Amino acid sequence: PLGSSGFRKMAFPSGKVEGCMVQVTCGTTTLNGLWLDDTVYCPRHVICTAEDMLNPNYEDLLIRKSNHSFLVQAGNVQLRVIGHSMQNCLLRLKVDTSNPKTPKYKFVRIQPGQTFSVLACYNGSPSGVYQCAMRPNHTIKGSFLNGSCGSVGFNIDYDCVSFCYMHHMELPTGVHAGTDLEGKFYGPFVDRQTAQAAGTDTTITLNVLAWLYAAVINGDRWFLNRFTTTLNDFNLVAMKYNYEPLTQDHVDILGPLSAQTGIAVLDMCAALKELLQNGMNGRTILGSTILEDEFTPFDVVRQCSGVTF
Amino acid sequence: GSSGFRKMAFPSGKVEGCMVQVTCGTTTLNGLWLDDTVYCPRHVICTAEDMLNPNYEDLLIRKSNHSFLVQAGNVQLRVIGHSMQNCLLRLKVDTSNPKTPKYKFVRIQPGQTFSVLACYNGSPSGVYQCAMRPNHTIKGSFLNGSCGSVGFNIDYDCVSFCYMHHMELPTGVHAGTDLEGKFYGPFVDRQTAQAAGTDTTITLNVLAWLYAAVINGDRWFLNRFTTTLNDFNLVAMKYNYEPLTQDHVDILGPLSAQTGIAVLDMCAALKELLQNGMNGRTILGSTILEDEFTPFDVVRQCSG
Ligand SMILES: */C(=C\C(=O)OCC)[C@H](C[C@@H]1CCNC1=O)NC(=O)[C@H](CC(C)C)NC(=O)[C@@H](NC(=O)[C@H](C)NC(=O)c1cc(C)on1)C(C)C
Ligand SMILES: */C(=C\C(=O)OCC)[C@H](C[C@@H]1CCNC1=O)NC(=O)[C@H](CC(C)C)NC(=O)[C@@H](NC(=O)[C@H](C)NC(=O)c1cc(C)on1)C(C)C
Repeated sequence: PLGSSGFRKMAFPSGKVEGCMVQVTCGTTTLNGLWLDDTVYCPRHVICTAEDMLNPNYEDLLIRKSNHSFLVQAGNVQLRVIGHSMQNCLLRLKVDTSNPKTPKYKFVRIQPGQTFSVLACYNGSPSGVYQCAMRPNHTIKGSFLNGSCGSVGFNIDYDCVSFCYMHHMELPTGVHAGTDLEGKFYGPFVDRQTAQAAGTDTTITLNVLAWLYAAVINGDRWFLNRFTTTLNDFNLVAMKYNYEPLTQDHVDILGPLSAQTGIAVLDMCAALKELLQNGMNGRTILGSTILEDEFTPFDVVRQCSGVTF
Repeated sequence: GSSGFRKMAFPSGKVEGCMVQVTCGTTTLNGLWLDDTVYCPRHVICTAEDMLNPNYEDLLIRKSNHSFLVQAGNVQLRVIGHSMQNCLLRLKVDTSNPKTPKYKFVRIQPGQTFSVLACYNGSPSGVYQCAMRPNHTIKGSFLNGSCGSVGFNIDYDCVSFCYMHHMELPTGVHAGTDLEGKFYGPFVDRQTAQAAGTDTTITLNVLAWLYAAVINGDRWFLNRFTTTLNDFNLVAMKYNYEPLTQDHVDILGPLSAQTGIAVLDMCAALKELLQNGMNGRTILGSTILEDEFTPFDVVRQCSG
């Protein structure tokens, strides 16, 4: 139906979020802010200077700031800050103007394995959009340059924009860490430039299974077989390839796709099982040579059914 | 430090504000509303009996302005004029689109990349980045109901529209036109057996991608060898790779200067990768050589 091409890593239309991006400057430190109604949300380290990043005392640094300390700009117009407060690792700046482009929205905390669209921004101006998955080790493999902090991650659930991520930093392994819109970090990371490392990461088995279902839905079904497996037996095999242990909850999440295809989850696991033990023998799935793990069951239904927003 | 590397598309907001629904007879597809004009695939005027050998000249003359129903959300836009330009229809409406961004129509070259905003019934579904294949086809992800969807690039505040979706080839790839209605490739808008020319891997892009990996801190695939442009091509063509020209190398100049790796030396590395494979290793997380990133996309994502 979609073509013989292969699954495209599609991001949600970003228009509604672009309408919320602004630039926030505190002294010489400039980054991005999220403007919703009369509040601008941004990383608290915006109040930090060059040497204030090793181990900043945010509480004491903020005390020395007044509403006039923050320069907020939407396009070429200044947005007057009339109040400020810190919430975990975010700053909440009250402005005298409610964003006319505020979309229906909500803040949600994403869970490991789930995906979202990232709108990379610089100087309050959206530069690009791509799909990311919250890795099992609580980091995301994004693409960010200096000045990108404040950029946000989101999903669109029907007619509502669900914000789930705000960018704060990069780890030595070249991966990224951030918080939800309540300023709470995903993972054990802290917003300071100290020695911090992401734990060992694993392949999101739930997503790989969802991707195989997408392949079947698209007509790529050569890898399917006549057998089934137990969760226990599948996990013994999968964990050799550093795959996340599959749980009964993951099985259930795959329910809609299992129904659409009539293929029981454990039956698909048996297929995945053989793929890991015998490889693809040169063949491809959805035009791919490897097993994609950044497409959730929801992303599959979204792309295969043509859901609009 | 490393920036990371993703196949990112341009933000789609400026294009989302231009999408509308266009209906004629019982066929509904997407249209692009700019100022007081709506652009859409001319096959919207076809009936199930006109799919094989349609004469659009003859089909269109039998239409009037009221034969077209244009809708922006739940509001009807009155068509006050219509005309065909190559494979597109240009419908003049009685009201201007206030969301029209600064824009221009460009016909891109094979190998260049662009963002696609997949739409259905005039509503946005998703956005993704892709490359115009050397054979002019697009390896996209489209379901029926998606014609009228457009491809584009954004430079600052200006949207350069370069593609509008029209069809899918037997092989599963897609074909379309520029915003002047001229098809990319030897294709026509009718349901006849049509085949795309042989495709090739976009060599310039693979090289740009290797440079991306290097600026990002990965250098495992490099070697102490070098090669001539001619010797590289003799090997590359064996793997169905586009021949590399002196123009392509000059284009890689900036990336070459920034990394300290001579273009011909990078070609020597690519030469080794093609002949010996990746031995189970990965580059920028990929196990295959990626060709959907132009040299411009790399400098843009890796260095503003
Ligand atoms: C956003 C800041 C911004 O936009 O500021 C505008 C003035 C960045 C994003 C960063 C840019 C490069 N890619 C990105 O994603 N954040 C940022 O710079 C943070 C700010 C602090 C206050 C949280 N700093 C970092 O991300 C920093 N990371 C670290 O220091 C990290 C915790 N540790 C190590 O790198 C480390 C190495 C070793 C051997 O031990 N620890 C990087 C270096 C900038
Ligand atoms: C978009 C139109 C739309 O949205 O209409 C809604 C009412 C489609 C997009 C298409 C659907 C599936 N994937 C897609 O990308 N276009 C469209 O239907 C065209 C319309 C014609 C009038 C240009 N038709 C096709 O794309 C059609 N392709 C072909 O017929 C192809 C050129 N030839 C063959 O496939 C073939 C011919 C022979 C003898 O053997 N094979 C597809 C198949 C619908």
